Amino acid sequence: VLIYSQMTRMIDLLEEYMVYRKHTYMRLDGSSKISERRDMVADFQNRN
Amino acid sequence: KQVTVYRLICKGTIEERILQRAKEKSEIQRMVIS
Amino acid sequence: LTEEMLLKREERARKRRLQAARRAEEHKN
Amino acid sequence: LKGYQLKGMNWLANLYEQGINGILADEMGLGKTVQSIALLAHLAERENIWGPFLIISPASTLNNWHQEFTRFVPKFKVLPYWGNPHDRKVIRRFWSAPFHVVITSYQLVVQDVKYFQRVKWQYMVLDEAQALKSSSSVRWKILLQFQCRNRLLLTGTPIQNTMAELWALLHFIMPTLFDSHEEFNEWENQLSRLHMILKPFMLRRIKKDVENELSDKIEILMYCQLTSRQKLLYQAL
Ligand SMILES: Nc1ncnc2c1ncn2[C@@H]1O[C@H](COP(=O)(O)OP(=O)(O)O)[C@@H](O)[C@H]1O
Repeated sequence: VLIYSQMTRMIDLLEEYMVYRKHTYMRLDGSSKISERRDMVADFQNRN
Repeated sequence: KQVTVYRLICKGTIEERILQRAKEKSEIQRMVIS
Repeated sequence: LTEEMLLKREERARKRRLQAARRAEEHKN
Repeated sequence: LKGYQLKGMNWLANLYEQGINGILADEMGLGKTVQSIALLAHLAERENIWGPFLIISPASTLNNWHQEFTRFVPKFKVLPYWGNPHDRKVIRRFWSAPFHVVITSYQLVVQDVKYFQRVKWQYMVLDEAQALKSSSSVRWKILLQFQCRNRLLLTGTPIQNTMAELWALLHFIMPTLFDSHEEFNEWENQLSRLHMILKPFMLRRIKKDVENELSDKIEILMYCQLTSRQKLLYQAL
């Protein structure tokens, strides 16, 4: 699944939820560095 | 594969206006091309 | 005479292209 | 390459000989980068090799272009252009033309203008050009000034807002043909005029003609009822 959301304040609340119910997750706000986006996309492909 | 897409929206609050303006735009946005 | 500045500038060229190789490969990840 | 991509190539090649700019407005998921890359992949004419290309794009996309050039066209060589001022300054030495193409972000091209003005770029690929939609924008005002043969826009789901943005995008594509927003107050009375104006430069696909092997999107709207704490606050507002 992809979850899209429209407030950085909310993506923080979603991250607190993803940590509590132990789903595994990965986030890419506009505040992420350009180099992080590369690794993070390449890890969402290539893995179960 | 399949693709499924979900919107989560509240009854009667304000998010309905957003959805209405989105719907209004969506058909205009077709006819000006095809 | 001229060989000193020539071979210096040649060394600067391989120095530049080594930095080009490195800072291009910084784009991998 | 797929059939619609090859028809795209013949169309772009016609526009290239004719000296015409336009929008490659295919629906997302059909290979708009792959089509633009094919302006190099089959390009035996060599003209497109020994002078530099610009790809200008929104920030997250800078990665895929590098992988797509390196996988489809190992014939070419590609320059990054983002990150530290030091790395930018260093890379400016290498393009002080075996630097066949440069990959760039809108937020840098609107600042390093002085450096981009120094060289005669052959073509600009303005990826996801819906970024340029407002003529009030510095981005639009500045990106008009760079000199090249063609300006190529690869934006899917284009236009689709208000007629000020239509004029802005179309006048970015052609500096002639359009003078003001007043023409676009006179341009099925409205629709047919716009269709005929767009037809010589504005390809389309629509997913259902080509994505025949994909499932259709099952789209759910799920209504939710807000909680007691939400009622109290919503009422107080
Ligand atoms: N001919 C092709 N061969 C391989 N992959 C292709 C081809 N055409 C399209 N693709 C794939 O489809 C996607 C195309 O993405 P992109 O170029 O951004 O097109 P679009 O803008 O339509 O989404 C990529 O995953 C790419 O690998």
